[PDB]
Amino acid sequence: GDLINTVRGPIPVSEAGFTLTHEHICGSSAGFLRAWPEFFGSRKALAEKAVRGLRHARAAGVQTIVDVSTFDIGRDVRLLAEVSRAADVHIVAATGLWFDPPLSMRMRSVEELTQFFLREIQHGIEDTGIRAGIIKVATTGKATPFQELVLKAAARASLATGVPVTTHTSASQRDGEQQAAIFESEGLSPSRVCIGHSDDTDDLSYLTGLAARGYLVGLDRMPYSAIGLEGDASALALFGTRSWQTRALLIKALIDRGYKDRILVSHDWLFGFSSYVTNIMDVMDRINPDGMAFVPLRVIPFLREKGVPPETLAGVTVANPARFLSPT
Ligand SMILES: CCOP(=O)(OCC)Oc1ccc(OC)cc1
Ligand SMILES: [Co+2]
Ligand SMILES: [Fe+2]
Repeated sequence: GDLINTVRGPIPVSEAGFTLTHEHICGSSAGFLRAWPEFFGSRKALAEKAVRGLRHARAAGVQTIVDVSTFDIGRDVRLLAEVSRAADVHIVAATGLWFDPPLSMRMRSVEELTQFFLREIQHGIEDTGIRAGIIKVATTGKATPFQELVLKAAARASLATGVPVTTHTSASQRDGEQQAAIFESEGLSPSRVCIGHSDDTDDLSYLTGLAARGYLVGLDRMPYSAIGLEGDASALALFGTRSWQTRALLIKALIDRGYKDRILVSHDWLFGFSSYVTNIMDVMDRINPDGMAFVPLRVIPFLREKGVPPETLAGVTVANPARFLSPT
């Protein structure tokens, strides 16, 4: 009955199945894939890599990914539709703004940003008719003045459409608390919101405080670890020095504290990555050759072997994303 928009059109919520709620086909910048496709070898090479990766995920049981690339992450919805079709994996596209908005966005009011998010949800992205099914926002510490506007615009767009909001945080700085305060100031329900990158911290006081208020807690960087690459400063800064098992333990922790229905799990993976240092994709591909199959192949069995019931693991990977993505 309930439906969600994907880059291939509407699908029943019940067909979303096992869903990775924070992912990227390509982490880039607005206009960049059009201006400089050779950065990625070629657009064709990038697509082929993405198709191989999504087929691998699919083989491991993933049926849907939420590509949370916004305009300023250089989201290319035609690319998403091409790879979704070829790999037979659903892709939900995003509106919103990450932390690299250009001046044409940064100069905008809350009202104007709301119109833009609404356009991408209700009308379509660019000239494609593909509708966003999620709204992505970001802070990296205390919100900038502009980021405050973005979070308010995200709340308003969500209220008008029922589409959920998902966030990038600096989890070590506990951004989720201010994000929550801003969302609530606009009257947005916490159940419409996922506070992302929350597995970047082991601060369970912070995480359970959010979960208790009804927020979804995005444990979405599972394979991120620069353990063994301490010589690579850019890898250390991005990936951290905590193991995937450490990250995965937070899923169990929240389940053990009663919060199984408030957890979303993902990788924050990608198949191309131009917004960071050159060759970062090769480093990442070495850290996690499994890509977006890492959660089903490593994390879910790890949790099972720690005694998490199959029903609970299905609730986390199927029921929670379905409830979150269903327009409400
Ligand atoms: C690794 C994925 O997370 P990120 O927010 O990218 C979204 C596509 O990563 C960053 C990208 C650029 C940065 O510049 C300082 C920092 C993080
Ligand atoms: Co992010
Ligand atoms: Fe991301």
